[PDB]
Amino acid sequence: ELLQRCESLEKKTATFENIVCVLNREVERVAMTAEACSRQHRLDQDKIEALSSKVQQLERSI
Amino acid sequence: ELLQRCESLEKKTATFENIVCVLNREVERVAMTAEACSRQHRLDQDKIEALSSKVQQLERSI
Amino acid sequence: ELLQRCESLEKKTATFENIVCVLNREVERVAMTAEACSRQHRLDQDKIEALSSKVQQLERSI
Repeated sequence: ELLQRCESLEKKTATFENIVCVLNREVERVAMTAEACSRQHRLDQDKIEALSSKVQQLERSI
Repeated sequence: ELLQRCESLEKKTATFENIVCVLNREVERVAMTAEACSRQHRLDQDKIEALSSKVQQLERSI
Repeated sequence: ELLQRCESLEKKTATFENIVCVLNREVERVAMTAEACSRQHRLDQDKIEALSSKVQQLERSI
């Protein structure tokens, strides 16, 4: 049993080196896309307020 | 003690695999949520621009 | 054999779990982040709809 039970544990642990390399790669990339939206949400929240202050004057002068 | 240490590893090894399968599906899922966000800003990247000049036009006309 | 072969398995898996546990933390931080950057994309959607109708008026006047 043992020699077989460690041989399939070390075979399984061999596979995990690249499983974890993948999982990390994946998350790195999702830490990126979600970093972008957090920046592009401030680009759509400030430029949307700034033109709100503009129409506020255009309709005021009418 | 070797049999126990071996048992402890098969254990700790199977919890680890599941943990990664959960993490992987959860990433698959987040990447989706970040791609829907990119599919939301595209409509604004447009909407913002369209009203960025339409107000500039109603600003020159005055 | 089993002598070192088991301590080396003890070390490779100890390592791999801290890895998964740090990656784990990062997935949750990102998922929570990308829920908010998305939650707030609906209100941003409301806010830019409110202004899309004012112009429809300003362009009607002029």
